[PDB]
Amino acid sequence: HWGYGKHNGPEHWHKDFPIAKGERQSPVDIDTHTAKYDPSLKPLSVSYDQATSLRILNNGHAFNVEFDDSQDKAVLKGGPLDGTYRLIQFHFHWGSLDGQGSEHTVDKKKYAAELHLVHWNTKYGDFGKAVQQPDGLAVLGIFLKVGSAKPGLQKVVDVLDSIKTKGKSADFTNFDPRGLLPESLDYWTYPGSLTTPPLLECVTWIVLKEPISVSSEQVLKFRKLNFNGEGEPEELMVDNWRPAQPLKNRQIKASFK
Ligand SMILES: [Zn+2]
Repeated sequence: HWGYGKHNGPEHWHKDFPIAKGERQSPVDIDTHTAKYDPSLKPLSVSYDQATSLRILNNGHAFNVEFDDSQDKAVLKGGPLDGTYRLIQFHFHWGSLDGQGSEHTVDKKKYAAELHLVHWNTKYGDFGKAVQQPDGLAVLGIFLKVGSAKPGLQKVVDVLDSIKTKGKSADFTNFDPRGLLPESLDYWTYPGSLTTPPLLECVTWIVLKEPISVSSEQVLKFRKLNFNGEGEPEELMVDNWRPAQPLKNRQIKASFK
């Protein structure tokens, strides 16, 4: 019964998921004064022109926008990656207040939210086999700050009322994830983990330097979602982030000077 509440939050996850105290856990703090430029990194290739979104689901921890991943339609390549990684879903983590909500931090700065675009390595055939491999997933992480509205986010905002409670889903076709990207694709990269149970150490993280801006009204609608199911006492879906974990024997590399 893991979650983000008073008695089941991140500090308790290790009792059911001992890898929570592992060597390659995520998120981490990104220290911009020790991350080193790596000239061997190749430019990032984000290929989302043929993406096919299907559905949006409130899973009781966040909401997922799900894609058709049965063909190479929306893929991530280049950067630190070898091979081709297929987009399966995106989701967000956010706060109760604008000064918290991100999972990664930058020189200890917390952003209001963080977007995760989750991709799996096609050499492993399916997502469930990929998560068992150290190079199975690639997650593109994008910070959100509160300021101007993000036009490309509004179709997500407007469907949230239909998926207020745990277990609800809605059709969500023809959504273009390119409208969630910042101008620059400059990034930091390091090896890590899923940030929710089962916390598997299968992810190459690619965290963009440039945040996107969303409006106060857009974030306020995120904060009206519920962790609970229909007909249960209301528990607002806020503060669904894991804090920074020890870097241990890892280096964060920068794509940019
Ligand atoms: Zn996430």
